[PDB]
Amino acid sequence: GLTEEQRMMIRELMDAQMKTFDTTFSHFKNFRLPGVEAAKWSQVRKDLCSLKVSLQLRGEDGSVWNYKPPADSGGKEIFSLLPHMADMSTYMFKGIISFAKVISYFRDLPIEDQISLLKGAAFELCQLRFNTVFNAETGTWECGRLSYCLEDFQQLLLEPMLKFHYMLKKLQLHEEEYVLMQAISLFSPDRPGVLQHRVVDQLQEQFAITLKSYIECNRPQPAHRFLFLKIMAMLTELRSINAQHTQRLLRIQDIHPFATPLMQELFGITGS
Repeated sequence: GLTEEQRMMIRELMDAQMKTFDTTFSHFKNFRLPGVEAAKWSQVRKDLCSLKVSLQLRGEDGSVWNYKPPADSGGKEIFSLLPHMADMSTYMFKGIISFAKVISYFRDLPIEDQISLLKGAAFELCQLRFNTVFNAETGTWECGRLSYCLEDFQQLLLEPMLKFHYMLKKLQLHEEEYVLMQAISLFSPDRPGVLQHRVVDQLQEQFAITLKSYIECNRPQPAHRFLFLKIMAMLTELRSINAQHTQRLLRIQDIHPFATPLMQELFGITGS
C-alpha cells in the first residue's frame, strides 16, 4: 500500500545498501592484530573493558586462529585490540560513506552538509550494519571469516551498546526496515554544523513516513503492534549511545593515540 515515490525510495536505499555493504567482509584485509591523570586512566580503564571480545579468524584453507584477550592487570595491555578495532571501524566507515554517496537525496545536499551529516551518523550507521551480522544466541558478530565473541551474562546487558544490539535483534527487522533506519539516522537535521536544516528535516520525515507505511502494509501481526514506535525509540537510544561512545573514544585517544586518518576526520581531529 506504498505510494510510487515510497517504493522508489525503498528501492534506491536497498540498491545503495546492496552496492556498498560487504556482508561477507571479503574486502576487509591488511588489518592489524594483537601482537604475540590517574583518574583519567581509571576512567579509560573503565571505558575499554565494557566491551570485551575474543577474536576468531578462519583461514581460507580451513585453519583457525583464536585470540583470547588479557585480563586487566593495570597496564597498557588493555590497548592490545585497539589497532585492530580501528582498522575494522575504518573499513565500516568507508562502506557507510559509499552508501551515503550513492543516495540521490544525499548527493543533492551541499557538500558541507554531506560532511556534517556523515560526521554525525557514521558510528550509528556502522552499528545498524553490525546488528545484521549479530548472532544473539551465541553473543557473536559474524563478519565473514572473522568472528567477535563476547567473553563470559545478564550483567553483560548492562552495557548500553550491548543491550542495544540484543533489543534491536529481537525485533526481527527486514532488510528494508534496517536500511530505512540508516536513512533516518543519516538525515538527522540536528547534527552539529548542518546548514540545510529544513531540507534535511523534510527528507528525514519522508523516510520515517515510508517506514511507518511499510510496516503498516507488511506486518499485520499483534507481535508487531507499535513496531514503528519501537524502532524510533531505538534510534533515539542509538543517538545517546553515539554521544557516549564519541566521548569514550576521545578520552582513550587523549592518552593513547589510535584513530586512523579517516577516523580523525570524522571525529574532527586535525593532526596538530
